[PDB]
Amino acid sequence: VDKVVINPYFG
Amino acid sequence: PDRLLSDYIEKEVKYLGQLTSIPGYLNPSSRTEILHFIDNAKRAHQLPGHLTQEHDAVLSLSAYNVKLAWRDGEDIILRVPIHDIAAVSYVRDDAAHLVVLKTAQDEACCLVILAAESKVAAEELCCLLGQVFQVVY
Repeated sequence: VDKVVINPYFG
Repeated sequence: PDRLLSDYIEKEVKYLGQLTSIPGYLNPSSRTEILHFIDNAKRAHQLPGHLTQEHDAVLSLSAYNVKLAWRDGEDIILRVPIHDIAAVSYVRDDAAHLVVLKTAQDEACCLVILAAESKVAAEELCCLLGQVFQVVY
């Protein structure tokens, strides 16, 4: 994948 | 910026569609998986093959949620709270700069399939969304 940003506060 | 609490930002995108009932273990870092579900969605005509301007939408971003709305009637397509967003990924297909939102469902998840006008636009969307992920506590 070219770029990925994770939400560390998901859920 | 840090006007994400008191204001909103609007960006230019194309709304391809929303994929539902996708396995919750989907890796947003995986091009092959995302493209697997997207290509499958295209063969089933749940997503358009090529991009017209009938798929022109405004993405409004704020600390509360991500909002997508058509450009024609501005009717709201969908509203996703930031805590319902698992991740955002930039997948570069040939002419399409896909921006895919891995979101919770209204343990499976949803993939919101968008198309930015360029590479820098997609990377910008990912950055902005990262900042939004961070300002919310």
